[PDB]
Amino acid sequence: KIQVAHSSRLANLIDYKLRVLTQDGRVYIGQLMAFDKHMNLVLNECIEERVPKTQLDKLRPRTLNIKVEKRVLGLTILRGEQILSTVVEDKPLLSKKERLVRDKKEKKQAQKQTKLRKEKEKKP
Amino acid sequence: RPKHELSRAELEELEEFEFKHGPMSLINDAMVTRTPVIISLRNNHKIIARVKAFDRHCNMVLENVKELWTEKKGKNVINRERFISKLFLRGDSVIVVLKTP
Amino acid sequence: DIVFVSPQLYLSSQEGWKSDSAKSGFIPILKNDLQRFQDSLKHIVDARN
Amino acid sequence: GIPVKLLNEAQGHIVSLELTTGATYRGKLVESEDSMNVQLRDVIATEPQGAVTHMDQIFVRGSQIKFIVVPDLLKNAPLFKKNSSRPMPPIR
Amino acid sequence: PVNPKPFLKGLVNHRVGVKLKFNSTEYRGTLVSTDNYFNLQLNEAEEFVHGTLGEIFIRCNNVLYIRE
Amino acid sequence: DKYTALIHDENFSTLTLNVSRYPKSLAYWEKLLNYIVKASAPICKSTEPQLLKLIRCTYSSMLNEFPYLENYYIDFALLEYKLGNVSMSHKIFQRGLQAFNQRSLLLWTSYLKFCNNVISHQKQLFKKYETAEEYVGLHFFSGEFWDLYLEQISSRCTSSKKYWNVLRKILEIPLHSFSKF
Amino acid sequence: MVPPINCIFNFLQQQTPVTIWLFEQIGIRIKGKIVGFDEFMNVVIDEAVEIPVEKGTPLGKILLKGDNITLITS
Amino acid sequence: VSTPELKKYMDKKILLNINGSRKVAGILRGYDIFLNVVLDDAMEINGEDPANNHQLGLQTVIRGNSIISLEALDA
Amino acid sequence: MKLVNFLKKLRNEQVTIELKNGTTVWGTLQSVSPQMNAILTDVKLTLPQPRLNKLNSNGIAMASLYLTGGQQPTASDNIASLQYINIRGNTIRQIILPDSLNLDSLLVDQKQLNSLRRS
Amino acid sequence: AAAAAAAAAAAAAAAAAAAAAAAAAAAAAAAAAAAAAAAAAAAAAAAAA
Amino acid sequence: TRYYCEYCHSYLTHDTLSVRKSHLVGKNHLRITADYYRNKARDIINKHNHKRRHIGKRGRKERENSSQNETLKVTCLSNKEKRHIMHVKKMNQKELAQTSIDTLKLLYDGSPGYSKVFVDANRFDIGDLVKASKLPQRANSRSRDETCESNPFPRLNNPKKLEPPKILSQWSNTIPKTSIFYSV
RNA sequence: AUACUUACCUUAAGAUAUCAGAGGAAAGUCCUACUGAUCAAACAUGCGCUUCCAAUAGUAGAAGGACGUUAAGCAUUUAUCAUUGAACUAGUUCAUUGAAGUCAUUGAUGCAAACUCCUUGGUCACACACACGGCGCGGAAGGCGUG
RNA sequence: AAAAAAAAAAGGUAUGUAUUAA
Ligand SMILES: [Zn+2]
Repeated sequence: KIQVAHSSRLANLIDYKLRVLTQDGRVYIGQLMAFDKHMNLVLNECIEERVPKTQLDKLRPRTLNIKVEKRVLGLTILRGEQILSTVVEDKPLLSKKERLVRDKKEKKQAQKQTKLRKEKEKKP
Repeated sequence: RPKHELSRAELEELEEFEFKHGPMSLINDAMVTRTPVIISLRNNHKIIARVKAFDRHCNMVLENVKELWTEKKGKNVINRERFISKLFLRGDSVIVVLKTP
Repeated sequence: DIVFVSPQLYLSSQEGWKSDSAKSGFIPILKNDLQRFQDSLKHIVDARN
Repeated sequence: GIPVKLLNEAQGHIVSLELTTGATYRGKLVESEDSMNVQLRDVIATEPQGAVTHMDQIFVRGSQIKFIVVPDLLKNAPLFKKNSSRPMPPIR
Repeated sequence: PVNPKPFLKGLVNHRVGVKLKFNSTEYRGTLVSTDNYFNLQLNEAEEFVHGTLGEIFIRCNNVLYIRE
Repeated sequence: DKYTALIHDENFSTLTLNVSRYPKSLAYWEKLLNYIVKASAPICKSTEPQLLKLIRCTYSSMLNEFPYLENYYIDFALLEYKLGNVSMSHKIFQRGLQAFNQRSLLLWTSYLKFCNNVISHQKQLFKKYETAEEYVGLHFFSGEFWDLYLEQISSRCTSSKKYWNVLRKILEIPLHSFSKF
Repeated sequence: MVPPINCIFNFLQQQTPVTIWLFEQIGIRIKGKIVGFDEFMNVVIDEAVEIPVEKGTPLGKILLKGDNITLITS
Repeated sequence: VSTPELKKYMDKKILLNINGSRKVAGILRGYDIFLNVVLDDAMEINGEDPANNHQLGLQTVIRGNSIISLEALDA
Repeated sequence: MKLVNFLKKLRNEQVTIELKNGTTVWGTLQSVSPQMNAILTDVKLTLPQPRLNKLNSNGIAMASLYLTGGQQPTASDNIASLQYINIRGNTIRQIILPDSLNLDSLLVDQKQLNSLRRS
Repeated sequence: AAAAAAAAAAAAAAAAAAAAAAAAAAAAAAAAAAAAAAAAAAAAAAAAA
Repeated sequence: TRYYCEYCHSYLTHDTLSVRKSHLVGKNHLRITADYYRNKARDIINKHNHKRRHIGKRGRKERENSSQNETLKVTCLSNKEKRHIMHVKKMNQKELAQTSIDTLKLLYDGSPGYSKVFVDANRFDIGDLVKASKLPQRANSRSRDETCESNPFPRLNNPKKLEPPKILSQWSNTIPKTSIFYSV
């Protein structure tokens, strides 16, 4: 499927589509953007998947097909208290090289902003 | 006296006192004297073990752990025992810890 | 406290022109005014007699 | 942290809530603090068992909040800029 | 006008029962020492829920109330 | 309290007795109602239930005398919605739509507008619009109705099939504003 | 405005008896005379009785932890 | 650290849900940083409005930990 | 003293992280945060079977286990195998570390000595 | 003046705010009268010379 | 700490709920931020998808079947032309954004409950909110009580007849040339 | 952008890899673009390292979706409580009074299929080549190693 | 034999008023 870097922390992984497990047995799958000290994180396009009480008997030990009722909720902010564990689903729309490119161009543009602001403030 | 007034070393002397003289001195005297301790968790089963280390939060490192857990369904009971060589225990689960004679 | 009155059912001579409980078409009026209310319609009845 | 700052950026916009009790409060966000406890205006409430009601004003404790749904257009909001250039802070 | 901390300082090395919040279990024993979080140490304790227990350490979160 | 202070007032006795003397005027009904509302003005859940029972029975007894009033079914629905029970709002929308034999443009538009907020389960929500369509859909001014319905597809639906499906039907209807679509 | 712990201090000095509800799991409610309190809202109750939820047994002078406190009611 | 902002709520009759099941209604008096809320003329709401409802006391204080949602029924 | 600083020297070891759910995770261990957030690499995480003539297992842990996406359809018992699970710290109950490593070398904290050597 | 300042300001401080506003307006009128008197005195001084 | 407001790019020192609340509500910060999301929102419509092309080797069959089909002519406007037509199309989209046909409100203007519903300030659901939505109005009506007793006869030289239905500017030559009857 | 008026407010602390040895200002501290070991980051760079990267010699197929249709699909189970009066067996029906009452019953639960539509990929080069299981150019994602 | 004084505003955000062109 997908191989995550053998040493990769929550800061190394951004924009990866994640799979988030809460205490209540439901899952939030989507792109991570930010997170925090106490690990409450922000997902971009996320869908909460749930195993109904009626399908649950199908998971108890004996090819299984579970009907997982899920609903779509975009740009949420989770709470660190509820989060249990996190897994990686996919890798970002952009490669590593391309993200280096956009990072460098973004930084250069950011410096250009500071110069254009400084010299717009100084003379007038 | 509140803790935010004290300096960096006064907290170290405070923790040294609390470990040496205080409730957790029951565990400390148990670590030095090689006396096995009984620990009840909130998960409702009990480990008979020997404490190699402990800490402020009560989380502690153990050696020769023996876990004892029973379960019942409709008043049908079974006792299960699980042996472990070395273990690390997070301190929030524990409730009572006694020092065996 | 309040009585519920149906001037249609009253002028039509039917029985149930008033009730304590709220029913679909009745108008709430003050109980003490109920007697007064009857006065206001009597001439209409007097025209039919 | 950024997650709370995004909640402060969502003031005056329709948001959704999930309390850990199971209910759902969807409505317009008036106030929010750094303790994540928010107060909402003209909100529709869904009880854990589905019964839906309506209340004009509500205040919820942040510890009981589970997830908050925020208008999608805040995704590209400047909080998420990785490389950003700030000026020098004023001297006081 | 006694407050909790001087109340524990006055209950040292006296016989005190402590009710935990779970099974309505109370440990009856001579208090030894307390922490700033009101961790408890006990000698010659007995568990009531019938047994006899030599020495006890009780963590602060699980106790319901402390009585003499 | 406020209730008893409203009863002992002379204006309630006079306005009321006028209504009960002259039922079909609708001028005395609307004064009796506008007055008993304004007495209650903090109409939120705090106000005592006797007064809410009176004002509610006043609406429901007025709408029976005049089965066609659209803005009053709407207004009484909104009173029930601000008061915190949406089930009574639904029911009395159903009542107004039933008084018109399910065809009135304002009660369907102002109804579904209410229905967008208080009803999840996208399927049922759209069944409301399909029920409204086979009734009031061909109304000459119904375009703004469709503007709601198209607005609800593009927000709900990821496929975009249904938007072409519906907008293709709107093309063939001689509405007042066809050109917008 | 009347801060809540100020109100509790008005329960200490006014010597009014109080009923206090615990968490919904335990199933008992305590009542007695609140004597003094700490910053953590853990209170000492003199002449306290535990009522299951009126045959409850009398407790004593008892320190009750603030973690289990739900209501303090006169 | 920061005091919760109830400032518009105080003196207004307010309903708030204690834990999962319970719902208490009373006139808010004061509050603190833990959202401990003291109110007067408390009443415990139940299924039957006049019947199962029973008043608590002249002054009641609530631990902020058991507070879930707080709605004011008032202006 | 913070005993979590011990776990940070256990890096690159086979370990079981036994959580509050009863869920057990066997895996190779990577950097442990100061809050005891434990990040693993190649993990097989499962639930034990209480036998007791069919005692229903944790209902939340089965759902949380199927929802990792790592449970394969043809597994007869209840397990899942996946790469890179990151575990919040407060979820951990017990940690069973291997028998081979010696504690006397790892249980020495450099800050504890540093405080005594300096005084 | 009440409807304009009533929206943003709390209702409990609306009364004292209103009284302070009326007092300020009165003080403004007084200052205007004093300026008028000074103007009259200046006119008289210009007429005497 | 210090609160950096990245919309305005201006720092504010020692963040406090009062000063931060005042800045966020501030008029300048308001204009700056609103314009910011106006740009960030116009971009997603402005940005071209530019999806990647995958070209496969055309088979011998469809090259022969497509060779007999004649080549179609393509039209390409001049730069000066396409700039103007893009301007026009964009300004037409902006027009279709703001249309929102209200004619129902124009129909019921004289209804007995018109003041309780369509005025939207005096309503129940939305009524109380509009008051708090009123701006601070720093410096420098249609009441609900109306009855049917006003305007008893809706027509006494009062009303304007209903506005004619609109028409597309492009196809405006499609209209039937002459009316069926003689209007004044 | 400048000037004036009014309002709201002001500094948690400390630190920037560790260990050991030699030197400078018996104990400790500080320091040495000093010496070794270990660790970490960035940058390069390699491995017959591992996995993956779609038909045109054809009208296809792989991954993932539909908050899509068939579809009132098929098979199941559900639609408030209290008080009074009448009849009634020894619980049932009707009428009245009060309380709350998410919508749905074309619903909800389970079961399965068919169809249709969306997003994505090197739709690369050489080759149509009787083998015992390689050593074409790149891209993506990793593991390991040296500098 | 002994002796005598001190050096200072800071600067952020918001609101209202005036100025910066045929
Ligand atoms: Zn700003």
